[PDB]
This record gives sequence, C-alpha cells and structure tokens, in this order.
Amino acid sequence: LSILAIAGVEPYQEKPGEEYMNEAQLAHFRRILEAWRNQLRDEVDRTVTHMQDEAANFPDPVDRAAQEEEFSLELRNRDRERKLIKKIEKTLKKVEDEDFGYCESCGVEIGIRRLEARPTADLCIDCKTLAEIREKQMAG
Amino acid sequence: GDVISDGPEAPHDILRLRGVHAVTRYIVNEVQDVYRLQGVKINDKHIEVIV
Amino acid sequence: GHIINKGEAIGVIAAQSIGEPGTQLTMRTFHI
Ligand SMILES: [Zn+2]
Repeated sequence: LSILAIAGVEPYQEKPGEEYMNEAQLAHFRRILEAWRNQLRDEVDRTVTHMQDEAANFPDPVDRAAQEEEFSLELRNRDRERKLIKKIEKTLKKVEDEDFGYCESCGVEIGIRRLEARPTADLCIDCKTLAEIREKQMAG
Repeated sequence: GDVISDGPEAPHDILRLRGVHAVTRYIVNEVQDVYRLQGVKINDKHIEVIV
Repeated sequence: GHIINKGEAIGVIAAQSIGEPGTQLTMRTFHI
C-alpha cells in the first residue's frame, strides 16, 4: 500500500509474549501517522500552485467549462483530505492519550494487523458494519 | 480586542473593538486570500476604496 | 504610470478591477 510505503515503516509483527499496546507499537504508528500527515500536507500545498496558475490565465469561453471540470474534482477531494487530516489528528490524540487499539462502542480490542491498513480505524467490524446498516435506513 | 473563544469572527466586532485600520486590514487580506489563492493580482488600492 | 489625476472616477475603476476576475473564482464554496 503506498501508505505503508510513504513512511520507512514496515508492517508490525506481534511476537509470542509481547504485551498488547507497548512503547514500540505507539512509536510505530506515530511515524506512519506523521508521515501520512506530512504527505497529505504536501498534497494540499502542491495542488494550489497549479490551481493558482490556471485561475490567472483566462480560458476561452468554450474551455471555461472544461477547465472548471478539472478544478471541481480537485476541490472536493481536498476537503476530504482536510477531514482525513483532522481524523488523523484525532487518531494521533488517541495514541498520546493511551487509548488506541480498542473499539469505541464496545470495549473490544481492534486488531493489530487491522490498524496497519487504516491506522485511523475507530470501531470493530461488528459495530462498524452495524453502523453502516443503520445509516442506509436512517438516511434514505 | 482579544480572542475570548475561537472560530471565525464577525467584521462588526473588529471595527468596534480593534479599530478602523484593524477591520480594513482584516478585509483586504481575507479577500485577497481568495483571489491570491487563485493567482489573481488585484492591488489593495481598489479593495480599500470599497472599504 | 504617473500619479492619479484630479477628477478621475476612481470608485468605478476600483469596482471593475475586483469584479472582472470573478469568473476565475470557484463559486461553489472552497474550504482550505
Ligand atoms: Zn464494537
């Protein structure tokens, strides 16, 4: 996953008698979270330089709509990344507060290998899936 | 004129609590932020006449 | 390039300058 690639971090590997959440593990997710955060910061920052050049040059009436189309895709995504960064920052608070690795609904613990894919996971598969079901029913 | 909570603040305050020159500087930079984010050069002079 | 002359109607020319590039801004609601 290019996420695991961005940091010089390798998937962890819980050893036989390793205690659950230890110092080495929180140091592991911190590097990934900062690197992921540092990569996201570069995407919002870069994007803008291209964005500033297009808005300065005035398109022809015919290509305003074609030029604008590429601008809208970028814009929407950026706000999601801002949300992602805010979710990462929120997840980064869970490490410092020593409350990382467990389901937020029920006290159940979230998998170690599960956290390496998406370190920002907040719930276990049971509570998370149930939540998505309630969603489709409470929404539509 | 200090920040007693966070979040964006209303320009109505800035003029009242911080000064005529304070609110004018708030606008010019926060409007230019949108234009200058888009690479558009509009000399502050103009935005000031609106102010 | 010289200084502004007496009588030039700067209010209008100010307004125009701001409103012309308005076509180049995103009228959705960008959020940085
Ligand atoms: Zn659960």
